[PDB]
Amino acid sequence: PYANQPTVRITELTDENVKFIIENTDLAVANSIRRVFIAEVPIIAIDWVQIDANSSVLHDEFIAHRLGLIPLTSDDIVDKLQYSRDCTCEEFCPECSVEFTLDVRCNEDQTRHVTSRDLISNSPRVIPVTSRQDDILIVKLRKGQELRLRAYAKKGFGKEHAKWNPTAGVAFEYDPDNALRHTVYPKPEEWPKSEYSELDEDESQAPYDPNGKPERFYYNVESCGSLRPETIVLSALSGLKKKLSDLQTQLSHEIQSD
Amino acid sequence: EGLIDTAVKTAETGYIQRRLIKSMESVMVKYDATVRNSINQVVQLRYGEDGLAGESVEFQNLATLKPSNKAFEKKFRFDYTNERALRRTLQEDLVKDVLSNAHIQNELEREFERMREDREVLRVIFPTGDSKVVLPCNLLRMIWNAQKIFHINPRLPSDLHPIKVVEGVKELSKKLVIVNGDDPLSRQAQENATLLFNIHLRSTLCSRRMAEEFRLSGEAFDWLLGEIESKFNQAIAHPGEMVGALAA
Amino acid sequence: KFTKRDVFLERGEVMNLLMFLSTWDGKVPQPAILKPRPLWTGKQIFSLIIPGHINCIRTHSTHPDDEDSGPYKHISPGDTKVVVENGELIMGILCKKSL
Amino acid sequence: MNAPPAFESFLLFEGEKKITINKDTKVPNACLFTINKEDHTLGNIIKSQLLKDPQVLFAGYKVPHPLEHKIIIRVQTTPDYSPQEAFTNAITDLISELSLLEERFRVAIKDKQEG
Amino acid sequence: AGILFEDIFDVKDIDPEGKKFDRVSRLHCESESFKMDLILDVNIQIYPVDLGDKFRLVIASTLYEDGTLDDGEYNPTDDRPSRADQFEYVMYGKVYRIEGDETSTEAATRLSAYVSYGGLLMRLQGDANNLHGFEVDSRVYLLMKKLAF
Amino acid sequence: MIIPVRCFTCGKIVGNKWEAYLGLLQAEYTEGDALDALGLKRYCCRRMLLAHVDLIEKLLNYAPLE
Amino acid sequence: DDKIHSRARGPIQILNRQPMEGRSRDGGLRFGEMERDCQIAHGAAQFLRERLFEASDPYQ
Amino acid sequence: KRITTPYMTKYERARVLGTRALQIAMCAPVMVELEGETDPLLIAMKELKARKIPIIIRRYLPDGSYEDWGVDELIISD
Ligand SMILES: [Zn+2]
Ligand SMILES: [Zn+2]
Repeated sequence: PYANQPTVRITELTDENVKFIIENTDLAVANSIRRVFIAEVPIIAIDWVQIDANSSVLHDEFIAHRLGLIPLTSDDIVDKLQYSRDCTCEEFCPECSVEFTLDVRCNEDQTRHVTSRDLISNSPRVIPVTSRQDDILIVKLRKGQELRLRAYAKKGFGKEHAKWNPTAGVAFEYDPDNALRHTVYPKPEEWPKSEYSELDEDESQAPYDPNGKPERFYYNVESCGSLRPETIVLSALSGLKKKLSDLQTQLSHEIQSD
Repeated sequence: EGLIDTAVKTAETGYIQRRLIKSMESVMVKYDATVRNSINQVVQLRYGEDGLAGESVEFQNLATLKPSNKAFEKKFRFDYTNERALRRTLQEDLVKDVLSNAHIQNELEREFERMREDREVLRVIFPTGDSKVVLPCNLLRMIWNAQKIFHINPRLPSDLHPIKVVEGVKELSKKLVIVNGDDPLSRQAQENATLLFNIHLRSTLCSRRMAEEFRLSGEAFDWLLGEIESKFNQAIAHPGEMVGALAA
Repeated sequence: KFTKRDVFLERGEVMNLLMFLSTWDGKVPQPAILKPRPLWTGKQIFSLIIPGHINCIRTHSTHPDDEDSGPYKHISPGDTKVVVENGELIMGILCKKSL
Repeated sequence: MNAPPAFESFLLFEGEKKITINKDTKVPNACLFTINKEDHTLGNIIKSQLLKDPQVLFAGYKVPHPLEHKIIIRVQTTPDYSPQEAFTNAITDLISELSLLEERFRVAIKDKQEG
Repeated sequence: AGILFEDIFDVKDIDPEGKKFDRVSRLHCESESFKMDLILDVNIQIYPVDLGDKFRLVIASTLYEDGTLDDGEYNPTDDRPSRADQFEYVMYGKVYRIEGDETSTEAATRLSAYVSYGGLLMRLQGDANNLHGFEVDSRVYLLMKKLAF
Repeated sequence: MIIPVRCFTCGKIVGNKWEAYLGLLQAEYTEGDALDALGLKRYCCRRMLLAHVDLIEKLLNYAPLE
Repeated sequence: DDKIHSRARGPIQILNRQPMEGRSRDGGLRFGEMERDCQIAHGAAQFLRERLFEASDPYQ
Repeated sequence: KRITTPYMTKYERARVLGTRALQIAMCAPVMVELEGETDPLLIAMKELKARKIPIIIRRYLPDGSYEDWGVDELIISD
């Protein structure tokens, strides 16, 4: 009547994605961890743009929309900043936000390519993905136009908006061989073998297994560039643990009050 | 072609419906249990020639319709000579009563004669042998529900004398009234209106079928009569219902 | 597809489906297959959805006509001839003819 | 024009409780836990963890309406084991398992880098 | 006791009219002593069975030895003795029709119990002597165990 | 009108690849090879470089001044 | 958003004192004759008279 | 010598419930103990179930005559 002892094994560690495997765990925990990977992951992003002079051809809101989708590295800044909603001051304080500025005006004859590199941030570590591969093209300006504005970044998670979605695409998969029969193939021979399939090329699918629980969940968390993959996993685990702790505290208070 | 057909239908059916609705917009069922119009002109002495709402009516079948003369005799007569069959169906304390007593035999003979008369009436009224008919109360469903509730277990000898069934049916034939009044014309109209339903009730509830296929007990039969009367009462057409608009 | 003969559910799925029942009496029905593992059946779960003690008989869309006359009338190989007693599905597959 | 904002999915409103206990009357030892501003993330793991415990006769959640941010969890244990302590134990052991999983993942990562 | 029926059987034909479903098949079995037919429907997926295999089918009204007539509800937390401990395939259903070759004068000689285990049917056709314990609208079990022989 | 910043389905950044895609297509490479040369595995992110229409050029043709 | 519309004693016409017509003019929906026939079929005379007099154009 | 049906039609039941609800909403005395509710329509329904509505229905006949039926006199359908 207690929990289990899951095991972890990393198969590929790179600076763009990680492929780890979790064994001896329930399917619900795995799916919840996935949904947390996608939705509930603190990360910094643009959420407040003040446009002062925009003579481009696109809409006034188009600039803000594109700026909202530009990732920002937050390897060691997201854990320090606090949510703007829970701040105890006025105006976007640097202790709970990061300021940006963009002032580009096409003067020469050739057309400008306003990229993310023009976003001059006040903080050193909070910069768009341009450290170490072109830069995110914002808009194109021509001789006579300009784009002056300044925006602030705040902490948020994907559940609020897609801008705070660090993971590009999580490849969640378990039981490569259709052993638990969770999916019935009308013609198994017509389907290809999964990447993690241990079954030989002769047999189409593994035989049935009545007394068998789902284990060996495969993951392929792919970072967009802002947060590192392993960092994303650690943040997700910490956030889920915090949510459970808060729920436990609320339940204890409710029981004591009754 | 299909699109053009749909367009013309969408334009013609509206006018058809409008004309149908503007011709029977004042017809209704007054509290005198009769259908009239704004000029108080009687169009039907009883709504739908019976005076029943169209919501509480289900398709049924007439067992005593389109039989064979030999089969009809061996399904609604309740032979009182084969004592072995009676012991199999009725209990020991009823076989002697149905044998010795001749009043029960005369009553059963009269019931079979009335059943034959009803069969002749159905044949002369429903030509081409159409068993599928619409009536308020689905007696088969009610009998099945009684069996499933009271746990009839149709294998053991049931305790239900045929006279009980006969008297119960006669009383239910009296309780279900449509044309109130003791006037001879009133009674004639009541018999005419509630004619098919009574024929169906008699055909389903008999002395033989009740003791061979249903095997209901006294309490079960009483509950069946109560349910039938309550459902028929609820099935009556509510006065003040705009039947003209419903028909349109 | 939920009322076919070849439908089996585990305790987790059954208890998850019962949550979406506004008239559940609060008692888990006896599984149709106790051993080697508690497995419920689609018809058994659907019985709890039927209120009261209803009794009716209906026929399935793919019901072969040459079945009532011959044997296997009350036991249909194709899982047809819907039969409901005491508001519990017993035989047949539900379709538009019955729902 | 009437689209709700994005903070109403996780943030509590003034006066709304995060969790409310309500005892059921149809069967003994059965309570429905109603959670506010949550989704399947925080109910499916608890459902499974409760399923692990043998003393829990029934366990399962639901979503009264997808647009509404609320989930009801119904738990029913043996008469000698109240559902409150069952929920508490499920949360506690789940937290312990997640912490252990995090530690194992961290050590595996630190060993993977040049090792 | 509550043993409504007890007899050994053997498989002789599976899905004669072609396997319709994918997890259920017809088992046209026969007895060895009472000479009674059997059209049991077992879950071939979890409990595979081939031709020629024998099993000890025992229709029991309850799973307890003392016979306390359980109400009927899933209560795994129970330490009481259970007859299922020596059977590899148990089911729970409710007989709904007892057909027989009855007549207007002489009692029936061969009955036919039709029981539905929530969708899985079974016809225990045979003489009318050993089927005295079957009554319409009553809960029953199966309790079958394959014989190694 | 302009290349999006991220893929609608997946979410991977694709805004910083339009110029590289055009350059690779211009040099010698074809589309089927350039897409996997840039690092686009999933087929959902490959539509952003194949389906996208570059209408910002026509808009820039209407220069306000000079 | 371009189709959603509501009304609560909005502006009235000048010829026949009845609600306006059109979402832009902030008008009410038309209670067509077919709706009247349906309401008569339901026998809800009170609701019909309310819709046709009380919330349409009261006058003494 | 009343010949109208002894059952309450749905139309009459609905109208009586509505009228009693309107009267209750206009600060009128109730005819049943309130278990802690406030909606006048619910109170009217409870009174109808308790057969204590002080209203009598006058069913007009086609000829011109009428019959006065009391709510506590005839049988209620629902
Ligand atoms: Zn601040
Ligand atoms: Zn994509």
